[PDB]
Amino acid sequence: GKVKVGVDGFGRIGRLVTRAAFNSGKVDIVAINDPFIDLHYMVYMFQYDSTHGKFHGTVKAEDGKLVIDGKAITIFQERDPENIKWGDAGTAYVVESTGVFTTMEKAGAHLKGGAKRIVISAPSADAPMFVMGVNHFKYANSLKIISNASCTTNCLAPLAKVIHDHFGIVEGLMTTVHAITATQKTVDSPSGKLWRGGRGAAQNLIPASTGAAKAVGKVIPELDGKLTGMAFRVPTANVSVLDLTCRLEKPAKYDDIKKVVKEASEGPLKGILGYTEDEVVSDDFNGSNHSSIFDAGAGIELNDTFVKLVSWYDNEFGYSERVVDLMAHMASKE
Amino acid sequence: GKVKVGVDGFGRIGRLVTRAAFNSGKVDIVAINDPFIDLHYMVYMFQYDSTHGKFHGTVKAEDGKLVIDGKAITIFQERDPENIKWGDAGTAYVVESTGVFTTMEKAGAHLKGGAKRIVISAPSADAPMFVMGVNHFKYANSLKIISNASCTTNCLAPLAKVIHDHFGIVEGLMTTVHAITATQKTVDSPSGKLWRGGRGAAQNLIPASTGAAKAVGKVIPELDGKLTGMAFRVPTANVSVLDLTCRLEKPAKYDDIKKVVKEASEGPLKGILGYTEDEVVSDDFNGSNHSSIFDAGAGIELNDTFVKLVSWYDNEFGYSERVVDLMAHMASKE
Amino acid sequence: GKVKVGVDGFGRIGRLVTRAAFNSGKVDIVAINDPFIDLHYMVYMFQYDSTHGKFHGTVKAEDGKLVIDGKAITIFQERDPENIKWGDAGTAYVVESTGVFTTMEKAGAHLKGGAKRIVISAPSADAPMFVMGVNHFKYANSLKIISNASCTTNCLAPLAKVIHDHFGIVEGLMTTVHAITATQKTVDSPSGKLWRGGRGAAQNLIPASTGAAKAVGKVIPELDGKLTGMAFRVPTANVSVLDLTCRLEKPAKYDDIKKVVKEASEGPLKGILGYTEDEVVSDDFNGSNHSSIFDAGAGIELNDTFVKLVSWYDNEFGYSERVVDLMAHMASKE
Amino acid sequence: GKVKVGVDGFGRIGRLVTRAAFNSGKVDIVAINDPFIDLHYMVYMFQYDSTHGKFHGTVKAEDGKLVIDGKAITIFQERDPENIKWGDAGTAYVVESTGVFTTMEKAGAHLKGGAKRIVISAPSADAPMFVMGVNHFKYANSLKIISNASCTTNCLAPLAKVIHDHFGIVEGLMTTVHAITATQKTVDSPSGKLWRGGRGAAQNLIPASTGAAKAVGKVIPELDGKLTGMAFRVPTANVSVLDLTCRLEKPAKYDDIKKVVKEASEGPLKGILGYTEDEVVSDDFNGSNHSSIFDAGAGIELNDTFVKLVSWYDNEFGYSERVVDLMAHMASKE
Ligand SMILES: NC(=O)c1ccc[n+]([C@@H]2O[C@H](COP(=O)([O-])OP(=O)(O)OC[C@H]3O[C@@H](n4cnc5c(N)ncnc54)[C@@H](O)[C@@H]3O)[C@@H](O)[C@H]2O)c1
Ligand SMILES: NC(=O)c1ccc[n+]([C@@H]2O[C@H](COP(=O)([O-])OP(=O)(O)OC[C@H]3O[C@@H](n4cnc5c(N)ncnc54)[C@@H](O)[C@@H]3O)[C@@H](O)[C@H]2O)c1
Ligand SMILES: NC(=O)c1ccc[n+]([C@@H]2O[C@H](COP(=O)([O-])OP(=O)(O)OC[C@H]3O[C@@H](n4cnc5c(N)ncnc54)[C@H](O)[C@@H]3O)[C@@H](O)[C@H]2O)c1
Ligand SMILES: NC(=O)c1ccc[n+]([C@@H]2O[C@H](COP(=O)([O-])OP(=O)(O)OC[C@H]3O[C@@H](n4cnc5c(N)ncnc54)[C@H](O)[C@@H]3O)[C@@H](O)[C@H]2O)c1
Repeated sequence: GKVKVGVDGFGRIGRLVTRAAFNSGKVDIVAINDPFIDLHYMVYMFQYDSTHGKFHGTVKAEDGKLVIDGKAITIFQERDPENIKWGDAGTAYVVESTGVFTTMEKAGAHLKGGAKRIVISAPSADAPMFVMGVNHFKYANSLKIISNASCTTNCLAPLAKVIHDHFGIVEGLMTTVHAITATQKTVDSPSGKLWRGGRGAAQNLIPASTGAAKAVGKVIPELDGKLTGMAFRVPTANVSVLDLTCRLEKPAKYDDIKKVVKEASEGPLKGILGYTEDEVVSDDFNGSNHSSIFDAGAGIELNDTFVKLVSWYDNEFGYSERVVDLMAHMASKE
Repeated sequence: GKVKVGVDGFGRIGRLVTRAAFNSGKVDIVAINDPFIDLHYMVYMFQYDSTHGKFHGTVKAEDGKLVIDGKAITIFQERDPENIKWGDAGTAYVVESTGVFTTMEKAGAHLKGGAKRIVISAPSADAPMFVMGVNHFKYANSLKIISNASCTTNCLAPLAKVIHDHFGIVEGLMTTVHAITATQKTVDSPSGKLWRGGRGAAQNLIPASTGAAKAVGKVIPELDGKLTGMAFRVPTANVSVLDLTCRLEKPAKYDDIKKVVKEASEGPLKGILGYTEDEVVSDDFNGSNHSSIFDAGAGIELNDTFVKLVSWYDNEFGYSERVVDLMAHMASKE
Repeated sequence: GKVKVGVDGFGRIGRLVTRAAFNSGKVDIVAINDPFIDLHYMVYMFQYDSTHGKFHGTVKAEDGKLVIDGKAITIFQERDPENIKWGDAGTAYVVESTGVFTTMEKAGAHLKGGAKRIVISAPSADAPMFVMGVNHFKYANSLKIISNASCTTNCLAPLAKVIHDHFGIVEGLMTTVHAITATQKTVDSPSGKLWRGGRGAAQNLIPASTGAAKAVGKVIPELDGKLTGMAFRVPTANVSVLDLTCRLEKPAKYDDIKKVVKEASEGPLKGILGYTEDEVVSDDFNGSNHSSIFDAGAGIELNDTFVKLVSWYDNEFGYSERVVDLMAHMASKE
Repeated sequence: GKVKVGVDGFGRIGRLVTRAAFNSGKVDIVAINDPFIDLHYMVYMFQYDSTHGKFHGTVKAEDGKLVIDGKAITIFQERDPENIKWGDAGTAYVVESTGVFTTMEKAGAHLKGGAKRIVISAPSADAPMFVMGVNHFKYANSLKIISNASCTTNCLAPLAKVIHDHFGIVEGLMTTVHAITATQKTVDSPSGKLWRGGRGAAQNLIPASTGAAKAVGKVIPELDGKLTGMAFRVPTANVSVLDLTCRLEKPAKYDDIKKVVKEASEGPLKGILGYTEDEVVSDDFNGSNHSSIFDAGAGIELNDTFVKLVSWYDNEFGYSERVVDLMAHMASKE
């Protein structure tokens, strides 16, 4: 036990959030809303992930539900959340994956079955948006639902504080070379919405859009017009890195940026960031037990004004860990 | 023009049937039935294949349909063949990619949609089953609907006729080191029927089921119990190889066995079999313009009655080429 | 500490054997013979492997050598082992990777610098050959050097005992779909010796030779003429599986083979084998903390006489763990 | 026949120079200098490329050399150009793949081997450096030896001329999401110079260094400080894309910028640049028959003086094509 959660979308994102909430936070029991994965599937699926290792403990199928390490967890069939329950297990704060659901209307929708406060894994046009890094006093009890900015978007945000607070930034752009997602396809094919030209996998270096800015601004207003993005998603299954290029107000040294985040990561942020003088460590990370991580070295080049800077990801997980990070910030706090 | 065709499932298997029907045969004029793949997609989609290259000549859409090298082709979305026109064009010979649509029951359905005869890109429970390799007088007018053995099942039938009739064969088992399917997934996940793990993609060498057994049986009655098999799906997008092991009646010498197919390959078969003393060409094939292709060398080792032998695929395509080769022969008779 | 080892070829195979000897056995201190990896490189390299995770502990660069978890380890430059020392550290029993070195002449050669008994990672034409599985009383003090059959070859051997001891086997062949090796190349290229047509990586399903038999017979004489092989190495970096097909003396049931190894793995072997009724678990393993592992289910089909059977690998590691397995069998025993 | 050529490093870069020199130019007759790649390999090796397809026409070896479409070609092994003949054939224009052989010092050496002028497939410390894009009157007889900018460095030079001269540009940084190299490794390992991790292949999105800076500088003096960059090597075998970010003098509109290259691309450049409104074609290119190719759409976003822009590669080949295009122009003058 701990807090008091339920989850929507036993899948990738769901599993760590189910996975983590338990071992990192723990924070209380729960329940599982998973139409299209059954009693049993949850045992395997959750437990065995090719990208992070297997589970451990004992994830088993006992009475009406699953016993993840004994702490009695349930599976809820329904497709259409209002539809399911959630009231049973008393699952006051729930997180959702899914795809579709995102927006006050819908996430806001859950509560009919039970819910209280809902945290979502992904942005939304419509609705309160956060992250670990900047969130501060922003989260207000007054608030009923909350989102955790995207992979991209949450890891960007940490760099922002340290760097725009200390050296200016005026006009900055980025790209992220990313790990494959749910949505990237085998062989060839149709797609859908933003195309994401769904014509790869294994085979091509796939250029793509993201709202690095939107997101990054919402989180640090200041920034919030002075930033935008795109990405090329490559075949890597787990982990990704972010490239930031900047033009800045106060003069920098490369030596300088590096130690700003070094001293600054040292104290407030701790949880998201890093600073690995370390030396090209490629892609390791993959649930390193960090959120956004930057390093010195990488593709840095300096000059007064313009500079180039790279931070990183470990999407999937890092991510799922700043969600539970915030599930306790919002539960304590409201 | 040529025969007179229509097609189910503009996709992977679809594009070639269309692609080749045209280049290889032409077999006239046609039409396209594809819910989810709209007017324009068909131009890009068909045109562009990560796997085989891109198309060429031109693939544009003018009035109401697409112009395939001018050959006025059409697009019908229709979700459920019954529902789709089909007399429209006057295409008595349509071929079903699809997935689900197996069996006389539904294949026959289209017929009421419009249709006449239909070839199916994939095996079937109940219903006539053929392949070019073995096909022979088998095919006769009584016939209105038909199928061309599986990717893999069409490939083994060839090796067999040349092997069984010339050498004996008592008990033979198989494995197919296969290329990726439609059904193979990125990350890890739910799945379905026959299971298949929906558990990998780029990471695992996936264990799997196949029906070479029943399949080759039909195709060549005699065989038809003296066989069964399984396969392992690997990251490999296009092309796969087949492993057959046998125990034969009349003794062989690997020199002799490889011999058989050579002199035999030259004569009745040609468009099916191969024979490359050449020297383990890894996996090029991939639109080689071959059905199944064997070679001497490979993983060949001998002893009077025991021997292992190995063939190949060029699946996707090779297949795509025998449909047409089947469409060809089919029309002819009737 | 523990036994008293040194190692030749800090690389893949070397690292687990350096890695394992320490955490599994521990068995004493050591020293490292690595021309073409320096003081420092050993810290990273060893510690960080993309295929198994990172190290832990603290692998650091202190006085004249490396301190792996404090237990004082050294690095020895020289290329030509007679050439190096080995006498320093008193490294009585050493294991070698390398490539080249294999044969009594050469491995036998070491001793000039120091050495006593040498264990090698890989077969040899010339010389005592073992494995964990069959080795028994065979290892005789009388013996100065010993080898641990190949990836392939060591995992085969476990299946052999259980299955030929209990049900006959007369005429049996196999293939193994394997993980990439050191020797498999990026893009295109020359090669060398057995070609292994060194024209792939990522890109093709590469057919190959192995001496499944030779090896398997040396280990269980009996077998030793009645078995041979080939393999197709695929893009998977870590782990591989073995396919065995058999014709047998006593009648089997599939149900039966399975429980023979089940009860038999239960008691003597324990260390190598498994029997996972478990259900397609693809490729997980990857240092599962097992050597050869078989399962029921997989690609099994039955009939009296002929049968098909699949066991597995986790090369790299499993392997490196039956080496230390035997380093203690040969040290205790001689 | 055509010009009159010879070549260093039958490999990757080698085969195309030879491949294309023939198809594209021909530029006559020739000879091959390749220690490790014997008489016959050259037939298979050249002929067969995993990456581009296979060759065609015919690639056989008759008397003393190889018959390239009949065009009597030769094979010289020679380890050290000095050592290799070269007047033999009478090939005053030889082109160096190689690796190490950079610089006037050695390139000049061959000359004593036999030679006259030599083009080098790769940058160089000291020595004339060119590329087609910018090349112009730059090239003049004084010249005996020359180089064609890097895979990546040849690709940016084009974007620049069209961008710098038409729009301003103050400060610009870059990243290249690159395809795999010769130097990229399978498993993990030693490595070398510039480091590069020799740490991955199929598993990691590798951080890396490049000299677009110096490189594009030379090629277009003006630029030549207002640039520098780094790249990330990914599993992707052939083709890569380039990311350039700039701050310009005269304001742009993304509509306007993309505009420039269009009207400009049509006219002076043609064989270098591109312009595909077309729509993120992921990575097909791969022997598209293009040098560097840009497009509108991609990861394009605008603001008066700040803008990010993106080009492409077709490295391997595209390159292979400008050598010849360079060999072409080179011979001409002299
Ligand atoms: N996956 C990544 O790499 C990454 C990184 C950061 C953020 N994200 C975000 O996290 C979200 C979760 O996606 P994922 O990749 O973890 O999922 P996934 O595809 O692996 O599994 C999601 C499953 O949940 C089910 N789902 C949700 N509610 C359902 C209902 N009632 N009926 C039917 N289906 C329902 C599924 O749709 C789906 O099969 C994404 O939409 C995105 O917003 C992804
Ligand atoms: N790697 C696998 O997948 C697998 C599985 C089972 C068995 N094996 C066996 O294990 C052996 C070890 O190869 P690996 O893949 O672990 O190595 P690796 O390529 O990763 O590293 C080996 C390094 O050791 C050095 N080496 C050995 N002695 C040296 C000396 N004095 N001078 C120069 N170089 C020397 C290297 O040559 C080489 O760079 C193989 O040859 C094979 O017999 C491999
Ligand atoms: N994929 C391979 O590598 C491979 C190789 C050889 C043979 N095959 C064979 O090809 C068949 C499938 O072709 P594919 O793999 O290219 O599939 P695909 O996904 O590329 O195309 C088929 C798709 O078309 C659509 N469809 C068409 N008409 C429809 C309608 N009226 N109603 C509903 N859905 C409709 C669906 O999206 C369906 O999934 C397999 O069953 C098998 O027999 C596959
Ligand atoms: N590999 C890519 O994807 C790529 C793309 C674009 C440009 N490049 C350029 O191509 C160059 C290298 O060509 P490659 O990548 O095809 O290499 P490669 O390995 O395929 O071929 C070069 C090899 O030829 C041999 N060689 C030739 N003559 C020799 C002699 N006399 N003495 C000693 N060794 C000799 C060596 O084995 C050498 O490593 C790079 O330096 C770079 O400038 C590479």
